[PDB]
Amino acid sequence: MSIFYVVYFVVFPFFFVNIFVALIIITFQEQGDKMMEECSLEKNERAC
Amino acid sequence: KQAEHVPPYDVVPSMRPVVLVGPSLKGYEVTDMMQKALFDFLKHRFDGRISITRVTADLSLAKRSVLNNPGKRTIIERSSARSSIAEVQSEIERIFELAKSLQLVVLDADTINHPAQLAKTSLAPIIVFVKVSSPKVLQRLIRSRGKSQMKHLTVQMMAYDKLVQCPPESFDVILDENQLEDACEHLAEYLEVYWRATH
Amino acid sequence: SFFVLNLVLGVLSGEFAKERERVENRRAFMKLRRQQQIERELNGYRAWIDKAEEVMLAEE
Amino acid sequence: NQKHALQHHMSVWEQRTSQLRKHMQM
Ligand SMILES: CC(C)CCC[C@@H](C)[C@H]1CC[C@H]2[C@@H]3CC=C4C[C@@H](O)CC[C@]4(C)[C@H]3CC[C@]12C
Repeated sequence: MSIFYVVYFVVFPFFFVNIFVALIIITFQEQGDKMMEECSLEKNERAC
Repeated sequence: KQAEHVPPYDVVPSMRPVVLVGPSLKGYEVTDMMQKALFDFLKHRFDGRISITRVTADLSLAKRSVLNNPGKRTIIERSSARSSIAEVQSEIERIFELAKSLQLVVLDADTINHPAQLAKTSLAPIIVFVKVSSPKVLQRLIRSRGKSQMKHLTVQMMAYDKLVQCPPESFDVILDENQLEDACEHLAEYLEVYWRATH
Repeated sequence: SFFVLNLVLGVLSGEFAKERERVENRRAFMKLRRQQQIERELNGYRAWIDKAEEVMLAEE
Repeated sequence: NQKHALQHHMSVWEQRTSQLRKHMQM
C-alpha cells in the first residue's frame, strides 16, 4: 500500500506544486512600472 | 516581318475558364484528391451558375500558327490523320463556345502541370495554385497515402520543386491557406467580384 | 528557513533562465518548434483529404 | 492573417530572457 503514497508524493507535492511555482515565476507582470515604452531599447541599463 | 507576325488582337473566350495546377503531377492519388476538394465547393456555392466539365486529352499544344489545315480529313491517311491532333483541335472550339454563354466553366485536364505550358494558348483560363509552405510535409503526406504512392514519390517530388520555381506572378491567384473555410472564402471572394466584374 | 528558501528559489530560477539560452538548448527548442510547426501545417491539410473523400462517396 | 488580406505586456521573465538571447550570439 506504500506504492499509492509514493506515487501520490511523486505527482502532487513534487511536480504540481513546482508547476504552480514555475507558472507564477514565468508570468509575473511588473508592478512598479506598469508602462509599455519606459525606455523601449533596454531595461537594465536605465539604472546604469 | 512575316516570319512570325504576332497579331495584336487574339480571339479569347468571353469568360475565363478555371484551371487548377499543383502541387505535383496530376493523375495521381494525392494530386487528384488534393485538387478535387476545391471543385465541390464551386458546385455547392455557385449551383445553377457554374458548368463542370472534364477533358482527358492534352492541351499544352494548343497553338494558333501551326498550318493552314493540319489534318483536315482522316481519309488522306496523312501523318496527322492517325495522330491525336484531330480531336484536340476540335475540342478547342468546345471550350470557346462554353464560355461564350457568359457562364463559368471549369477545366479538369490531366496534362497541365506548369503555367509555362499554358502560356501559348488562346483559351488562357485562370491559373490557381495550391501549394504547401514547406516541402517537408509532402513526403509525410505521401506516406499516409499508401504503398503505391511511395513507389512514385521520386517523380511526385520532382515537379514540386520545379513548380515552385515559377513566378507567383505567373499564377493568376495563390492559395497558401491550409483549411477549408479560409480557402473556400478566398476563392469565392475573387470569383464573386469577378462575376460582378463581367456584368 | 523562509529567507534561505527565497534565496534558493531566486538563484535557481535565475540559473534556469540563464541556462535556457545556451546554444544546445536553443537548437533543441528550435527543433521542437519546427516539428510542431510542421505538424500544425500538416493537420490542416488532412481535413481537405477527408472532406473531399466524403463528398465523392456521397455523390458516388 | 495580416498578409491574407494583403493578397509589450511581457512579464519580467519574458523580457529578461529575450534580452539575454539577443546578447548571446555576439
Ligand atoms: C495519470 C494519473 C491519474 C495516474 C494515477 C496512477 C495511480 C493512481 C496508480 C498507479 C499505480 C497504482 C498502484 C499499483 C499497485 C498497487 C498495489 C495493489 O495491491 C493495490 C493498489 C496499488 C497501491 C495501486 C494504486 C493506484 C496506483 C497508485
